[PDB]
Amino acid sequence: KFNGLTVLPPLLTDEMIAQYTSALLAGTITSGWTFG
Amino acid sequence: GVSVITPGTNTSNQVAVLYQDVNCTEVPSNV
Ligand SMILES: *[C@@H]1O[C@H](CO)[C@@H](O)[C@H](O)[C@H]1NC(C)=O
Ligand SMILES: *[C@@H]1O[C@H](CO)[C@@H](O)[C@H](O)[C@H]1NC(C)=O
Repeated sequence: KFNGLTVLPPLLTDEMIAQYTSALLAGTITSGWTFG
Repeated sequence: GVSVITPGTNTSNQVAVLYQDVNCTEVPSNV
């Protein structure tokens, strides 16, 4: 919104990153360190 | 800006085009 300056969006949305952290957190609550 | 998406010339010569943060009604099939 300026003169020759733009901002590109990130490839992962915030929804996708919250999905990733909930998968890590459900893996550890439920399997310990075995899933890694 | 304008970006060109290509599968590689060793696969095909078709191409897709991204007009970055432009509303797709003021560009000048699949839009
Ligand atoms: C590139 O071309 C060569 C020969 O034309 C072929 O062997 C190779 O698989 C091609 N690479 C891809 C990614 O298609
Ligand atoms: C592009 O313009 C039309 C016409 O006002 C509008 O309906 C549409 O929402 C605009 N594009 C985006 C991504 O908002």
